[PDB]
Amino acid sequence: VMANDIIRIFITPNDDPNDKEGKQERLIQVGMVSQVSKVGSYGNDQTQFRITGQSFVKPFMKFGLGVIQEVQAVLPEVGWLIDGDGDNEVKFTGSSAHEVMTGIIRRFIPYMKYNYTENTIDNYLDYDDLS
Amino acid sequence: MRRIRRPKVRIEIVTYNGDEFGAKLLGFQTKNSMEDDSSVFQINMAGDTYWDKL
Amino acid sequence: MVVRFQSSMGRSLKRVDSDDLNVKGLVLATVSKINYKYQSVEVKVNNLTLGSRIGDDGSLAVPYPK
Amino acid sequence: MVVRFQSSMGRSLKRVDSDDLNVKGLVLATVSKINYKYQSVEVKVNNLTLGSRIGDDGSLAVPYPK
Amino acid sequence: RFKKHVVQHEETMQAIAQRYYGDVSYWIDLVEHNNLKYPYLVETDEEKMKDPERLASTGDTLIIPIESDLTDVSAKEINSRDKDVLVELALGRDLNITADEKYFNEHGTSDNILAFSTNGNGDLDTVKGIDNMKQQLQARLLTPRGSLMLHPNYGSDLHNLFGLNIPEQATLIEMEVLRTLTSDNRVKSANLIDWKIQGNVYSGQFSVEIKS
Amino acid sequence: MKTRKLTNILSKLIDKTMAGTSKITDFTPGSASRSLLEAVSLEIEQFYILTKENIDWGIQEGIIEAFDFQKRQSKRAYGDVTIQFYQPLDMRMYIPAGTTFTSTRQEYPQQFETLVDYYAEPDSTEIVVEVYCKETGVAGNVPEGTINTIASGSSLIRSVNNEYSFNTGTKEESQEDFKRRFHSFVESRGRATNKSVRYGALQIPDVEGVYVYEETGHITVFAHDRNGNLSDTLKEDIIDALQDYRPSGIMLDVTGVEKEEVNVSATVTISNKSRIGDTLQKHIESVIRSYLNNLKTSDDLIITDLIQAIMNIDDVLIYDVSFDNLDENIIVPPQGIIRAGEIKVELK
Amino acid sequence: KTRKLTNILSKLIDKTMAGTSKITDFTPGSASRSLLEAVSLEIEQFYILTKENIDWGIQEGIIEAFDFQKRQSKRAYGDVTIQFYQPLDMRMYIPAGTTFTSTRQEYPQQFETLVDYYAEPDSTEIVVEVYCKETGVAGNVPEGTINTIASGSSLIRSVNNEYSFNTGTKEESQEDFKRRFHSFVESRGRATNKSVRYGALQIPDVEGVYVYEETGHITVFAHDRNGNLSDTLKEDIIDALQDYRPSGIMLDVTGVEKEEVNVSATVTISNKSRIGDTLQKHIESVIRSYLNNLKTSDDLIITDLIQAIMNIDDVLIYDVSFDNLDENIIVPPQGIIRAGEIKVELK
Amino acid sequence: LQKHIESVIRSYLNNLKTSDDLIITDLIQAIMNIDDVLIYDVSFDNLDENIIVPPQGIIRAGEIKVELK
Amino acid sequence: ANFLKNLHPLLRRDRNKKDNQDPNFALIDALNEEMNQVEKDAIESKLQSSLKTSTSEYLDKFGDWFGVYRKTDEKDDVYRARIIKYLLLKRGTNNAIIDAIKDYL
Amino acid sequence: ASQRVDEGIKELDKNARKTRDRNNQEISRRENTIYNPRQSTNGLKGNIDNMALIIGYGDGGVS
Amino acid sequence: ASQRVDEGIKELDKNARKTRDRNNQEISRRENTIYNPRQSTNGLKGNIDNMALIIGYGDGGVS
Amino acid sequence: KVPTEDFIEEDVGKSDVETYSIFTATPAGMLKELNGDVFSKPQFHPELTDRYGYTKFEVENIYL
Amino acid sequence: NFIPQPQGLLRFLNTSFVSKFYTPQLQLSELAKKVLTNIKTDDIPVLEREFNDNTIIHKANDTLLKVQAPRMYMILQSIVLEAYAIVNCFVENPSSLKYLTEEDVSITRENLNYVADYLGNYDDYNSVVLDLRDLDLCFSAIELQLPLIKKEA
Amino acid sequence: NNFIPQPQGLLRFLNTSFVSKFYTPQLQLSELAKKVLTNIKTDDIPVLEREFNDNTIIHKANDTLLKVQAPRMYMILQSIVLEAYAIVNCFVENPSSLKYLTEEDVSITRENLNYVADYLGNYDDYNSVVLDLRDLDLCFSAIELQLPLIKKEA
Amino acid sequence: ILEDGKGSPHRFAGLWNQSSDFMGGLMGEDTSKEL
Repeated sequence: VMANDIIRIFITPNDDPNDKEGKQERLIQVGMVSQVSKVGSYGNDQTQFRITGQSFVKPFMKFGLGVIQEVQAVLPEVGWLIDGDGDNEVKFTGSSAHEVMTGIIRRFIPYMKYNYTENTIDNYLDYDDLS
Repeated sequence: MRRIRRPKVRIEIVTYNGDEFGAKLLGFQTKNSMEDDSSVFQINMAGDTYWDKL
Repeated sequence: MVVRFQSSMGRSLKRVDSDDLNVKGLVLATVSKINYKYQSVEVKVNNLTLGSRIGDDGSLAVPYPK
Repeated sequence: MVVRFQSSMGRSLKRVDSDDLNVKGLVLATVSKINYKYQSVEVKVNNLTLGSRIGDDGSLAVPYPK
Repeated sequence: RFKKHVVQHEETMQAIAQRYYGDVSYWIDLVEHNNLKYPYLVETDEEKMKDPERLASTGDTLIIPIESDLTDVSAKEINSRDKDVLVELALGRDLNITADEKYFNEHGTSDNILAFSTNGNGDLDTVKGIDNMKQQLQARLLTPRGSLMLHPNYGSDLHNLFGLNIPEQATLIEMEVLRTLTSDNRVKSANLIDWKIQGNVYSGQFSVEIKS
Repeated sequence: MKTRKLTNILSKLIDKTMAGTSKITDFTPGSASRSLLEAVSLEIEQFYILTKENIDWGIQEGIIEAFDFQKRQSKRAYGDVTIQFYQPLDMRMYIPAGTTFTSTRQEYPQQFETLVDYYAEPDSTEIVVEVYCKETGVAGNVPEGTINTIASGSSLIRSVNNEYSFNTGTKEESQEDFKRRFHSFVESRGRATNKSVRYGALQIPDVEGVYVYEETGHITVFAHDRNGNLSDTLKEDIIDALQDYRPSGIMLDVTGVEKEEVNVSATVTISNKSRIGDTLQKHIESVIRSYLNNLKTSDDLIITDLIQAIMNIDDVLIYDVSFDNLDENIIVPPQGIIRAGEIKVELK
Repeated sequence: KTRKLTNILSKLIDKTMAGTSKITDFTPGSASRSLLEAVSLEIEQFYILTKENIDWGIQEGIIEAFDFQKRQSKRAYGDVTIQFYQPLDMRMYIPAGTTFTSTRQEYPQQFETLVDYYAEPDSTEIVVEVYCKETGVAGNVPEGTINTIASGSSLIRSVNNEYSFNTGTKEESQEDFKRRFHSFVESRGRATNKSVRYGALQIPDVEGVYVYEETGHITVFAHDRNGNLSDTLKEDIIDALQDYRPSGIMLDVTGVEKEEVNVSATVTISNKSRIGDTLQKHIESVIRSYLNNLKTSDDLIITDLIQAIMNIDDVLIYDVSFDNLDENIIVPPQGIIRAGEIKVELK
Repeated sequence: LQKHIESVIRSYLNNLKTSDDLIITDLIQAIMNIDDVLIYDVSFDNLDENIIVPPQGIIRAGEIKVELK
Repeated sequence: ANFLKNLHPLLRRDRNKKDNQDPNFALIDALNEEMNQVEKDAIESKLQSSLKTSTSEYLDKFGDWFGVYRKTDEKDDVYRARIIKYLLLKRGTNNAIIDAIKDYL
Repeated sequence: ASQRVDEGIKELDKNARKTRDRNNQEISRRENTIYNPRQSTNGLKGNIDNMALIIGYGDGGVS
Repeated sequence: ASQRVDEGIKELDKNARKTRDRNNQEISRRENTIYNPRQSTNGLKGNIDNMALIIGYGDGGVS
Repeated sequence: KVPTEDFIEEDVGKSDVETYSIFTATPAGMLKELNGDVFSKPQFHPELTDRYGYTKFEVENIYL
Repeated sequence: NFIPQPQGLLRFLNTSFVSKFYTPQLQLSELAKKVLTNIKTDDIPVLEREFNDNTIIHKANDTLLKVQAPRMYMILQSIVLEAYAIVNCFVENPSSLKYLTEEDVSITRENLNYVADYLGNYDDYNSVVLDLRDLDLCFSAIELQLPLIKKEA
Repeated sequence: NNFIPQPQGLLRFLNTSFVSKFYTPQLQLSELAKKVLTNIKTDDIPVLEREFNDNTIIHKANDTLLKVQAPRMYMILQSIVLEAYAIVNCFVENPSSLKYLTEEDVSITRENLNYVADYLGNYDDYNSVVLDLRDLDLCFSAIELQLPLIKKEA
Repeated sequence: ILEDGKGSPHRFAGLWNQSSDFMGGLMGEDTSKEL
């Protein structure tokens, strides 16, 4: 189990043939693993493996928007009319949270690439219907 | 074959004789760690003698 | 343990909260643009610009010593 | 208990860490020497001197308001 | 270590690799240990006559190193050329001191018995292989426990165990001999096979499971 | 061995199957047996092709292992970068060592760094410092106006720009050049001859394009480096190296080479009217000037190779090239090298 | 390059699925899958064969064309004959692996027969080939040593090998193989100072040869034979160097002369109490040994002599001077310095 | 190499004491500690005779000039 | 080893003694013959890797790498001999020049 | 398909892989704003990933 | 070999040990870019340390 | 050395608690980029920053 | 929204002996026709670097098939256009995948076999055939899988 | 040379009848020594500006009168140091210098090492030098056994 | 590995020394400079 893998869990509430309303295979939780470790107390003659993770909070939490101190990014006799250019400054504008949040998420989500055989976080996370 | 072990603890003290102090030993702990900026140990002693005055 | 997975920073364990958002101390910046009518400037951080709100010169700006 | 023996300060228990090293607020000092060529001074604390590094006047010094 | 193997009639190297190592893919590296050309196994005897050294046929002895030593380049290089010398090197070499095999049996637990000999021409005799192991075991059994001047606790208390030839003394002697034989890590274990006490002479035999 | 294609192998398999006491079988398309035979034939063809490729690679590896003749590594790209300040410096400034020069275009993200210290004296509105490409490859041959970024730069800097493209970075040694040098070495095994002295002079990495002019009891070698110069230490090293290869009992001498300057004044016709611009003109000028350099000694100023080299940039975009005065080839003497020259582009 | 079993098997399965619609099951044990696996295994074996052939080619194949022999640790072998008391009356069997022990106790070597042999119905003798168990030069045995057979019989009388075992072989590393080739290629150089020196050194009784080069003539002289050169050696070496000399350039050969040096030096010692016969004798011996060991055409620089004599002991020696040595003595190319008469005075 | 030789000469001359006196042969031995294969000949243009130091004074390096030829 | 040795044990490895026609035997024989021919070709590839036995295109590659190209209507033996001899020019010597002139003649 | 794609990617130059990464990032930006050749769609990407190397669909493969 | 290397190092002066440490640091920062000599290679660098020390590869040695 | 014969219990595994992409060792706080010489010169890996972008790790050294 | 193409591929794409098993028909697909018109008319973005030394780089142009067998060279261009066309839609702009059909890929594989067999005669130029055989089985998978993809999508 | 400098004294030293019954010396130079010696002769090598470690074997040879008393024996000492110096360099740095040394070249060093040891043992002056070289005599033999095996491993 | 405290050879992975200087243009900075 390499780290950062995605695990989905489904729980069957009650019997299948009984035709109860619980027969829905509702997903209980999905998240990204971030730790695996051996566990065992050989005095008790028992061992176990424990895996833990978070529900898609790992990418945003780890992705830290750092600061670059000593980059000029000049051009010969050419400049950018809008200020805050050449440097890494990025400005988000909008008249509502759903407009601003869409720009914030859309700025960094597609480039956060991973080794999924099939896609990235955008396909899994809808982040729509915001108001 | 299974290993056989016979622990025998000795204690020395420098400012009561150290040997008498080590006789009444019952147990001790020694917490040493590089993660924190302090190393601390604890020693458990029997109630045969009044160590508070010594 | 499982519950320890929260916001944290530093080699020693510290609970990151709204206190970390507050800026401790003073910082330097360079003057990029000056509103001559109100004589209130907007200063540029190395990768950010303070002020420069929708208000041109009057409603929001950085005062200057007199 | 045994594990409580760490760096601490104050009547109430507080974990002393790198935060305590940071100086909160402003302090006063007296001018002891001035580098006239660069016009940057070195100020003396009651039992310490800030600045006064190996660099004479230019590389390291305390600026002054203009 | 390495397990001895004999080439079977109408057998391929792939089956040989699969039987021991499980996965046939390891055969690519196993051939380098034997130091064989592309005709690894050939039934025709006259075909091997062209270059017997770099070829193998039915009835020949192969080398099967363990998985840990299979990937080692040094093991490959050593097993490519040594071939039969591996067993002698695996069990070591030492000077032979069994000058009088008939005489040393007559004086048990007696000093000034063993001595050097000469074999070949102008060189001291040497022993190797299983003979060296047997000689070392016999010397250890004869050597008393606390007599050597360095690395003590080497030998046995056989001299002190003489008694009333009663069954308990016999079992004590058996256990002492077993402990002496099992002291060397090369030998796996030992166990008595037969006991025989008649009159005033103790007789018996033991079996030892030597590795490889 | 001889290459066998799929069709021949399939035909042989079909013939063997028919002749192997089997009349019930048929080899019509869509049958499992036909598909299996085709797959086997393709596998055998793949094996033969890979065997031939392995034979070629083994021949190359054996030739490399044989003797002590091996190809040399690539050369890091380097050039000149111009710095423009807003105003002339009032006081002397020191550039920290290891200053990083980069660009912003996605096509050329390769980095550059300086190797020696530099100082910006006061009352100087510009300064030029050499740079070297960290990556070993042809990626350092960036076009004009590519390097436009500087690290640890003060506010005094107004712009960063390279006046000319590098055109100096190279990949690993070409197969043809290695083969030619090996031929020179093989022909140079017999000592005391022109080819032996040629190989002895050319074996030094620094020297390039030497010439030998044998005379009656006198040998002259016009050796020069990539820059066309000949330092005393390198000259002495060449003499010492040739001493082993020098024929016994005859004089040897070396006096460098004399440079010559000619103005081509080339003119080029371009099919695409829109693509015409100053950048293309500067690129053509730099390409022609680089072609003038890195030229060996004692070769006429051939124009056919010049036009084929400049046309190699783009066959379709570049239509035709013509010249005014240098149509005829210029014969160079043994001690003449055509390195210098001013290029003026006159687009039609 | 070579490809493994998995790649070939996957390609075969993919092509079969692409072409064949009648086959869909590929479980283990299937006849079609077994056939494809066997084909892939044979293909991989052929790939390994080509890999080994290429390895041999790069290692020694290109050099095999040139005149040199390779060794592959072939175990020693030779012909051996066996004799019987009377002619046989049956086809006796000689199974492979028969051990022909060495009769001599000093020789622990042993030999084995790889192939079986069938005795003729009535032949009184037969000769068979036997291979040694041990490789290398150690397997060589002198003549008349193999006279014992482990599988003895009443009819068998004795064994003997008329011809000695010469096929003993030992294998060296690739560097040893390449060094001889490099020496052979380097030796083919001619018309150069180093090549002429090597050619002169090839002939025996040629050591310390010095070559002096000029545009007009080339002179070669040596003191190879006990410090002297003979006329017959000059005649022999003139002819040999004809192949080595440059074409159209004169070649000359001459002897070696010497110029004895007379020196009467003086040394001042800080501690005059240490002087004695032994000290001055040692100083004279050191001086004469230093002067004797001079290279050909080496000028006798007085500075070098001062450095050598004063390096014996810095504390002991305080001043030095030469009464009969004005300046450094220049010598021709053919001259060599020698100690004629040496005297040392202590002050 | 000229700078190295000058530094060596300075170190040698400064190491002398009042009891010691400058000697041409001693200087030659000191400078010729370098391997004789490299330095083949050494001579002095000015120094031709030994210098006797007065008992109170001490001889030591002043301004040294060294050149090939 | 061979294809027959590594084949499945259950599959036949001999002609059937019940009917002349044997498609299984035909396929196995064809595959075995093809693999044996490929094995023979691979064994012969060792000769081409060495200059002492390289022929046709491989000898041409050897000569090109050595700089001695093939003369028109030149057979393999003389071409290989000239390639090998080309490394022993020993140029400069008078007898070497005489030998070169004789070869040219 | 996966094996030969990996072999081709390993054989590619570092600049080619960098350009492939750039193209993958660009395609990711433009997102918005058991295996069997027959009767299966799971192996669709394997066939496509095999392509873009035999045909120079950019200076490197995609996906 | 390690025993005599340790014995020899004990006699070295302060400057020799300092130069040895500096050389070890120099080699360390540019790396990536049952004793029996017969039938084994475990004791390779041990013999080199004594030979380097006694002959002298630098003032103090390397490794 | 210690074999498994002396192991009573074990709890060991990987963890992504510490994860940084950019590393630097800045000088003392007195020096500043605006009113002085160069302040920092960090280092990074092009592949590492893709998973964790611009994750900095700053340490102040009093010696420099 | 199109990835810039290499200069070499752009130049390549923009413009007796007979086999007994497979023969060509010189038929172009509807999808291939549309892509050809787009490149012919619209000035698609192009790259400036040529690091990737594979595919047509120094293999399709280096070989003498261009001058010796121009008719065979036409077949190779058709396969490249068909190969490029199918790769185009799946990677980006899948709306153009509607025009593709089973018969478009079926003819392409037959053309590939015909040119591949002819190249087998030449011993020097087997490198081109090395890639074609791998590409040959790629089209077959699309042939046996394309109808399911359209209905699924 | 590529990585770090070397002492001045060693660089100066390196650049430049009696017979033993058991040993027969020869003057066969190793292939590695042939190329490495040229680099030492040339100036293209870093070198320090100071010297330490006076207890090394090189200073012992310089102090004694072996140069003038027995220059032939002094020459052999330089040859032993040359091969010894080169084989130290390759392992620490520049692995490309491998496959240029053979067991025969290393083996002959012991023959020369023992040959000169006997002559040095005739006098008590060279006791320190004899004590050092005998330590290296067993050192080279270990390299000889492992050199064929190490070469294949690398 | 136990020999001479060698440890795990995989500790000094390929990314141990291979790296490059840190500058902008990797994300967002370069989008506006595509002239």
